[PDB]
Amino acid sequence: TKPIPREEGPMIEQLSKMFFTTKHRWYPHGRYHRCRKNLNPPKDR
RNA sequence: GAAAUUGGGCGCAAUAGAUAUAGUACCGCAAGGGAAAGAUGAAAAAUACCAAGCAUAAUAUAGCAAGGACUA
Ligand SMILES: [Mg+2]
Ligand SMILES: [Mg+2]
Ligand SMILES: [Mg+2]
Repeated sequence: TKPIPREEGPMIEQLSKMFFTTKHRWYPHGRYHRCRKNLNPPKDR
């Protein structure tokens, strides 16, 4: 063990590069898709 | 295909029922063809919720548009 040590375009590129994903999931989506979403989904465990 | 002979409504109710509110409007030189549509209430001397289409609310990679799903 080691001891404990003590704008839309550029913002979407910055998030892509930060979280190692592509750009597409940072663009929004329309109302038809925002309102189909279940905001009170079933929980378990 | 003979003859003798024998002896009111388990209706329609405005695309229905009349073409019919009218043989008018309209069309045709003419004969002739030929429509559509209305809905308050006792009194007008009392002025809701439902088709398609839209709007509230445009859109986000991929595709008979869904289905299996899924925390989404
Ligand atoms: Mg008639
Ligand atoms: Mg509708
Ligand atoms: Mg696919």
